[PDB]
Amino acid sequence: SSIVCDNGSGMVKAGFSGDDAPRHVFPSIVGRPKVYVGDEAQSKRGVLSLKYPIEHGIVTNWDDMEKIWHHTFYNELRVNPEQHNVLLTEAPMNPKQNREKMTQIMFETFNVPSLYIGIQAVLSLYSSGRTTGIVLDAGDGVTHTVPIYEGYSLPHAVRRVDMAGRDLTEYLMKIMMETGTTFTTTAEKEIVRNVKEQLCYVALDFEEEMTNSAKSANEEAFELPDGNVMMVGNQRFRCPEVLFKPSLIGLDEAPGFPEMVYQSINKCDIDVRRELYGNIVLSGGSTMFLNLPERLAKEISNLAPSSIKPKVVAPPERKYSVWIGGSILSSLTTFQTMWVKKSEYDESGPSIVHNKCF
Amino acid sequence: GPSWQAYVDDSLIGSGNMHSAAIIGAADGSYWAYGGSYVPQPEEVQHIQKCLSDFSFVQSSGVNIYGVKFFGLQCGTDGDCKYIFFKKGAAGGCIYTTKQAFIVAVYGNPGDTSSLQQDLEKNTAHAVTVNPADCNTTVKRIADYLIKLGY
Ligand SMILES: Nc1ncnc2c1ncn2[C@@H]1O[C@H](COP(=O)(O)OP(=O)(O)OP(=O)(O)O)[C@@H](O)[C@H]1O
Ligand SMILES: [Ca+2]
Repeated sequence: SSIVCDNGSGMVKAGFSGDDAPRHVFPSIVGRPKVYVGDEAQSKRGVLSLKYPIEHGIVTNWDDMEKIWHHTFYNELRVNPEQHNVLLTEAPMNPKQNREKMTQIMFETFNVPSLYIGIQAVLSLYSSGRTTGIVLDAGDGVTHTVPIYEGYSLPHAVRRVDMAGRDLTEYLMKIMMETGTTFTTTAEKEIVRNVKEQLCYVALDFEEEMTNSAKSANEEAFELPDGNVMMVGNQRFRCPEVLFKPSLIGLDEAPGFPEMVYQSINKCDIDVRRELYGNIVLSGGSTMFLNLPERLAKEISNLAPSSIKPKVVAPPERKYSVWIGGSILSSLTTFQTMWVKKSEYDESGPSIVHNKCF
Repeated sequence: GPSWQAYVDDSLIGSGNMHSAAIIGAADGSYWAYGGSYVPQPEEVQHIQKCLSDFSFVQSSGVNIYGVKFFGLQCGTDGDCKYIFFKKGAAGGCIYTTKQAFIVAVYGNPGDTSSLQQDLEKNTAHAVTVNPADCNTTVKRIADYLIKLGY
């Protein structure tokens, strides 16, 4: 009966506590007649202007966000909010005001019985079966490295990089344009996204991959809806390489996944350092490229001290880890007393989540 | 009169959100009142005072209480309140400053794993454990009350 809603920059994952997978996954957009939300706004980009209520993991416009929540409770889950506890997710370092606004919207507009807001990376860590470790969460609009001890993040050591899957799809369009074919229309961009999600992979050895792709003319065949075949070359492994070398898109101030994990760990108390290295948990859609966990493991092992053997945790269900951990956290007996009741909201106000949700 | 020890006995420890508490002079490090076993020693008090003057000391070394090392989780300022949150296994606590003093509170058992981690391993019906948020809130409400009084 408990609701778990993970609101991302690109996709919303909604379901019930206890389930092993989110029952409803739909784009986090709002379409306005030049009002519609979700898959239907996606399918109707001819009479509609599209807006993203969440940018880089942070809610930007709250009217469309309330529309997303309305479509989630009534049009997707097909449920009444007053009859169900809702566990919501937030990005690390979420501004205090934003938490207050989502709390007030949940407790007043939806008159929810109880509510809890948890950090997404922390939920992923719960999904991995531990409460201490470092989570690398890479989705569509933002990437975070979050060290966590006993279920509590270390905010001073968190790193945020505003680059993820959308930037990767744009870079794939750019580096596929060099074959003479442009990808500017809606359907062409859909093809590029499909190629990124289906054909792209992380090179275990980038230079060896370049050599083997140049000397053997290795090209994969992507079948188009009309039956024509598109040949994709080295771009397949040049697009996700951006995650390891952000300077490929001029993002020199972004260190890349291995150095991101390294610097986040090195900002922590060394007494926990080893435990952080032994539990590097990957989550999010942009961590699903083939060979990404193994490559990250090799690089972080090359960076770590000699007496430390890092371990990367990356289950095949990374993309929904945040949701799964949520559905796990709302299922634990300890968490039953951690819900913020409506009485506490009527007493202390929307600021109560600053004390109860940390 | 409302003694300092009564605050430790009834308002802090007596709330059930902590088993040890201490009100300590901010500058002189004197023991205004203390209760329980997890009360910082004088050398541990000086470390906490240095931690309140430089939060990077908490991030790199945490705080020591009763000979036990606690990891620092989060620091900052809640208005007139400087706060430090720490944790060690199933235990932890908070430090909240007032005008001329600070309060140190400790809950739980540091030699034990957290109840959430145990539930993650095997979710079993058990007794209610201390919510770390409730410990923070109780000390924050107290500390805010002394600041209103001027202490
Ligand atoms: N198998 C895959 N391989 C590579 N990328 C993928 C794969 N599946 C999804 N993606 C990409 O991952 C992104 C979606 O991931 P996710 O659902 O974790 O993001 P989000 O929660 O919407 O965003 P954020 O965490 O940035 O706020 C999209 O850019 C999508 O194209
Ligand atoms: Ca996300």
